[PDB]
Formats: sequence, C-alpha cells, structure tokens
Amino acid sequence: ILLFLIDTSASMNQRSHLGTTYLDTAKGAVETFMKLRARDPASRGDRYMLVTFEEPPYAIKAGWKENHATFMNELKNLQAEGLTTLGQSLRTAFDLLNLNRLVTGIDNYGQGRNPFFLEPAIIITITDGSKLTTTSGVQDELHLPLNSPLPGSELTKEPFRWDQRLFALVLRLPGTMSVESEQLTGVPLDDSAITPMCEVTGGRSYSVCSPRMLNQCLESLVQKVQSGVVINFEKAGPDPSPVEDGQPDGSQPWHSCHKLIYVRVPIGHWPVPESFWPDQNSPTLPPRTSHPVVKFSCTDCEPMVIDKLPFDKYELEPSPLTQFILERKSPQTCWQVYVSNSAKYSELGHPFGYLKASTALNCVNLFVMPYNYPVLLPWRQSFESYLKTMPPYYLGPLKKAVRMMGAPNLIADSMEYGLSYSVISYLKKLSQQAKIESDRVIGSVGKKVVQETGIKVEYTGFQVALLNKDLKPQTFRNAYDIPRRNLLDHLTRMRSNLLKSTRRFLKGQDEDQVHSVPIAQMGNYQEYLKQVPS
Amino acid sequence: DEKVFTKELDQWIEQLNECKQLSESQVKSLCEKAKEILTKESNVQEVRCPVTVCGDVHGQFHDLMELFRIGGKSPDTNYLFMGDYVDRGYYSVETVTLLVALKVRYRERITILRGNHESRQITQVYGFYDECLRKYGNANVWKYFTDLFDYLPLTALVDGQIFCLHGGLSPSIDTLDHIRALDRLQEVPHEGPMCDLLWSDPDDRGGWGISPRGAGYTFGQDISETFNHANGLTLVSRAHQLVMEGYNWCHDRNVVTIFSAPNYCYRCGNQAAIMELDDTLKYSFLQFDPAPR
Ligand SMILES: [Mn+2]
Ligand SMILES: [Mn+2]
Repeated sequence: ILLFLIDTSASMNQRSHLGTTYLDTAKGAVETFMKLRARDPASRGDRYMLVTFEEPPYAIKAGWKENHATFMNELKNLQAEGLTTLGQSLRTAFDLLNLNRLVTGIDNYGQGRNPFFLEPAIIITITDGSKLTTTSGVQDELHLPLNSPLPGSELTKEPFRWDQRLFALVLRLPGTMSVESEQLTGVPLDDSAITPMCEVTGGRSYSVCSPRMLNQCLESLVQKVQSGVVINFEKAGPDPSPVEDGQPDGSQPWHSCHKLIYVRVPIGHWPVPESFWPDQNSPTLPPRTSHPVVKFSCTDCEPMVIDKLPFDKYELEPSPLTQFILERKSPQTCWQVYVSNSAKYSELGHPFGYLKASTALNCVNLFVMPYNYPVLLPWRQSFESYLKTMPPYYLGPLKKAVRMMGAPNLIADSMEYGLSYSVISYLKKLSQQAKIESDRVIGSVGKKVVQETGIKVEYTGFQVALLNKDLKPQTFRNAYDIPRRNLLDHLTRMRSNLLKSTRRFLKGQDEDQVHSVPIAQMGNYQEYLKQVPS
Repeated sequence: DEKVFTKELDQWIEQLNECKQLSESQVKSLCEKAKEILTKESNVQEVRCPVTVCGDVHGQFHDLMELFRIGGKSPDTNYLFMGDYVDRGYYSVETVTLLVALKVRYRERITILRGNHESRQITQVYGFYDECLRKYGNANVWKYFTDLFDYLPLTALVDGQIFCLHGGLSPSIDTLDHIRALDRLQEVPHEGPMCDLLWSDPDDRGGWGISPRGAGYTFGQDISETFNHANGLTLVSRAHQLVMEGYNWCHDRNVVTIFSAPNYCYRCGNQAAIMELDDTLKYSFLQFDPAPR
C-alpha cells in the first residue's frame, strides 16, 4: 500500500528550468516511480492512494475500493490551486490509513502487540520548499491540528502507527540552469519543517535539485519498501560496555530503523506485550506508543539458546550496524535486550531477547525470545510459581506453543481485565461506521459552487453566474444556446435535421468523440463473419 | 528545358497513379528537384485559404487515391498533408513518390509537412527500408528519401489563424518565432523542441507530462488555450493519433485531430476524414471509408 501525497497548492505553479511547473515534474516522477516499481515482481498486491491539499471532503481523491484506473485519472487532472495546509493533509492521510485497523484486529491494545500483523504504507508528501501558510500568516513549527479525534485514538497518542513511514520530496529545482552537479553519488537532506516529522516516523527526506538527482532519489526510494517493523533502540543503561576488542567512546544509540519481517500473512509468535504494569481492574487504559522504547544491554549471558522453541527470522535493516561491525559483529556472542517503562510489577526492565548476528555476518537476525527465557528453558511445583512474574494476558500466545507438547493450562486464569473488555465493541463499531462514511463520499465531489456574490456596498439574494467548463450546450434542443452570429445557418441546419426523419436522431451539433478512442472498444461492438482458417 | 521537364513530370504522375514505381535515376532526379524546391520554404509554411487539409496516410496508395477521388483532384484543389505517409503500409514508396511528384509539380498547390516517421531510425524498424530493399533491389532510394525528408517543413500557418503540425505543442516553445528559428535540416532527435513538435499528444492532463510513446510531451487544455492566445491563433490542427470518426475536437474546440488513414494497419477498420476550408475560412469535414481492392 502506497499513499502519494501531492499538495497541488498554488505555490506549485512556478516554472522549472526545463519548462514545466513543479506539479508536472511531481506527476512525472510519480509515473516513473510506478514504472520502476512495476519492474519488481511484487507489485501485484499493493494499492495506490492519492491525497491533495484540499478540504476534508475533497482532500482524498482515490482511497479504498479504488482501482488503478480512477487513481491515474484523478492524478492526471490535478490542479495546483490552494494554500499549503500540510498539517491538516497529513492528519487526513493518517486517519485514512487508520480506518480499517480497529476492525480487523491490528493493534487490539488488549492482547500484546503482534508484529506479524502488518499493514505497510509509505507517504511521499511531495510539497514545495518552505513558507507554508494557514490562511492567516506563515508558520514555522508544523504542528498537527487536533480538532476531531477518531473514536479509539487516545490509546496511541500519536497520529502515525507501527508501520507508517514518511519520505519527503521538496523539488528545489532552480529556474535558470540547475548546474549544481558536483557530487555525483550524494543525496543530501532538505533541512525543512518536514524533516523532523519524517525522521520521527523513520524515513528520511530527500532534497531534489536536478533531474539526475531526482532519478537517483527515485531509484534509491524503490529499494526502501518492505514489511514495516520499526523499533527504537537506546544505549541506556550500560555506559557503552562494549569492551570486547577495543575501547568505546557515539551516534549509533537512538536507532529507529525498520525490520524486514518476511513471511514464509506473516508467521511468528512471542510479541512485545506492552510497556506498563496491567492491573486486573483498570477502566482507563494507558496510551501505547507507536515506537516501542526497548533498550539493550551488552552482556554475554549464555548466547547459546538451542531448544524446540518456534523460530523467527525478523530481519533487521542495517542502518546503525557500524557499532556492531567495530566489534567483529560479535562472533558467537550476543547482548540482551529489554523493554523499559515498568515491564513488570516492581522492576526496571526485563530481558526478553537478544540481537545475535548470523553466521554470514550480513545483518542482525533480531532473535525474539519469550518474556523470560533463561528460567523456563532450564515440575516440583515450580512452573506454578514461575507463571506469576509474567503479564497475565501474555499466557495467551505462549500456551499455543505448549500445544506442541501437551495442555496443562486452561481458561481459568485467562482473563486480562474485566473493564478492558467493556467500551471496546462500541469503539470498533464507531470506527467501522466512520470508515464506511469516509469510503462512501470519496469520489463524489458535488461542488455546485458557481456564483459571484454581488454585494450592495431581488435584494440581498442576487448572485451572478460564473463560466462553466463542462456545460455541453444543447444547440438542437435548447434555443438559448444558439448565438447571434451563426443563427440562420444553424436554423437551416436544425430544419434539415428535423425534416430528414432519419434513425437515431440526436440533439448534438457535432460531438466527435471523447479524449480516449480505443480500438478494441470500438471493434467489440461489431460483427465479422470471418475466422482466417488458412 | 522547362516544357519537356513538365511533360516528364506529368508522365511520372500518370505512371505513379497506376501502382507503378519509378526507376533509380528518376527517383534521384525527383529527390534532387524537391531538395532545391523545399530549400526556399521556412519552418512555418504560410498557407493561404482555401485549402483541403488531410492527415496521416501511412503509405496507403489505394486510400490516397480514394482521398483524391473524394476531396477533389490534386491539381484542382489545394492539399495540406501533415506527415506519416512513409511507414506501416504495403505500398509506401508509391505514396511518398506521388506526393513528392505533386509537390515538385504543384509547389504552390500542395504542401507537405514532416512527421515522426519521416526519419532514418523509424523507417528501418517499420518496413519502409525493407520495402525499398525488396522493390528497388539496392538501398539507394531509401537513402534519397531520408535525405529529402530533412527538407520538409515542420508546421504550417493557414490564414494566420490555423496552426497545422504533425505532433503538437512543445514545453520549450512559447511562440511561432521559436519554431521559425529552428534548424529543420537535422535528424529528429530524442529530445528537444523539434522532437516535441513531432511527438506531442493532446489529453485532459493539464500542464505537461511524459508521453507513453517514448518521445514528446502531453499537454492539456490550459496549455492549448495559452498557446492559442499568445500567438493570435484560433485552432491547432494535428494528425498523430488514431481516431474513429476521422476528426476529433479537444480542449474546447482548440485542437483538431484529423486522421485521414482509413483502416489503419488493416486491422482497425475505422473511417477517415479531411477538413476542407473554404475562402471564408468555413470548415467542412469530408469523411470516407477504405476503398475496396
Ligand atoms: Mn502516425
Ligand atoms: Mn505521427
């Protein structure tokens, strides 16, 4: 799923050095991105959406239940007229991407946080350089407005989601020559108000300066689409305890890269449950975070973990692997990882996995382990006392693995909270109704706005008409659509047309055809008694 | 000197009108004369009404004879061809030979423009080079035709209001003064003002956009209106796309696509049309069908 955000604002009317405006260059770049992505044999399941800088009823051009034909037709007729309302457009796009999330089961907020339930989405937000306006002045903060929150959105406290990356294109093409071609293989950043918003999600922001640089950035962007598993790392709290082959001193601490969870839907178990201590009676649930604040500690702690535990291959995208490569990729050794923010009743973090590398030393495998592996792996009334340290709802998925061996547990203590189940079906129904109402009025514009609003300065109610583009005057049916110049000739033409008594008469003077004239479409409505047997 | 050459031209025309090609020396002399004649013409040929503008022929001698039988004889009425009469046809050398003979015989009674198929890299991949190699044995007539195609004018200005051209508008061109200041004696490149003038296509896009053909851009209605308002024009005639009725109006009666090749590639089975413009700039769309063989 790819949602292209093209502003089509009035500031996108300035002409480049090639002769076309920035909007035409953006549309051409989108078309070349389409034809480049079509090369990879994986573009048979994705869906394209379009978002412009227009009113909430008119911002979306093609959303759910819209094929490629209507999407291309809407992107073709894009007009650059309006202000640069970036915040409202980003909010509308994020709400559109989060319409079918509370109904299928993604981010249920009650049963862990399953990383194998993915809904990838990439935003391009092709906008102008700077100087965004909000009908009052020029702002320099880019704060997303919060006026009408969706039902069930206060449990994340952030507009974007687990898998929602945000790339940006500014299209800073000069007007005279664009002769800046010193650095060949180098794509700098835009350094604008959208740069922090993009970096928070996990995607960079390109700075287009030349058509060659545009082609380079488009060819570099097609290689950044996969399953979205974005997790945040922190150096705390080990004081860079990497004393293995050298001495530490770094910027590879707050790594917020993605992870490629390739399927073999995705197959996996043992998710990151949450970051708080869930109580048995809690009417209000604390809001989750889109990026989990999980921290790693550099300790050997028996990296050899061999068992019949179901295996996972959530591949990690190499972005800050320099710190690992400095220590020879940690051969035959790993380092634990633990989620912060009160992972248990009374403690600060519980190691639930590690980041052991592969034998090929190519990337990090991201070995996800159970909540507390070094205890259950090595019954004398031990498991009954051990199952009290883990979160309650967490007994859900692990028991499935126990199904591979037997079934000692039951549904006696399989209860998260009596108040968490309530006020959940109503929120899901409200979200479904909102998604249906949004998908219903998605393409039907029905503007019907043509007036001059004649002010005084039949009274207080007059309004002069405006020039209608698609008027289609009926010359043979309506007599008012016949001007004075070609009146007598048109009169004789109408007379001859009425006195001819032909078959299948029409009221159009000369209606040649539409913009498209297909050969197969016209040849299908015919009959040819021939087969060419010879 | 002049009377004998005129009689030889009439004999050549009468021979070509019976599905009979000329010899090597005759085609060479005809191409030379057309080169000395077309040298005086500019990029925007000032054509005067009344005329009868046609579209693509794509090497169809029978369809060309049908067009002549429909829209009057060649010496009687004026003609304005907008390219595409050399490729995608069984009889392609005969059509261009008859056209160039009528041009060198009636230089003030017929005008022909340059199309995207009048080049050296397109005729080799569509059959014209194969036809010239098969019929004439050698590959000298094809060389002469490709050397002559560089002298064909680009566009035409009818009555100072109608702007006829094969491809269409260009993003690097804003007025006719830029078109008049182009070196048409050059192979059609893959990019530039001439490539867009010979490879453009109209649509409801609005602005510009890359064309699916591989060369030229795609303009919209606002661009056509801006080009017609900034040059005093009232219409833009073109012939580059396949239509069904023969003539198609676009951009609020600003662009007129006139495809005068009936039964394109002998697989569509459509009609064709030409636009006869009278002395008072009154247009009449004369339609026709492929003649039976
Ligand atoms: Mn053609
Ligand atoms: Mn053509």
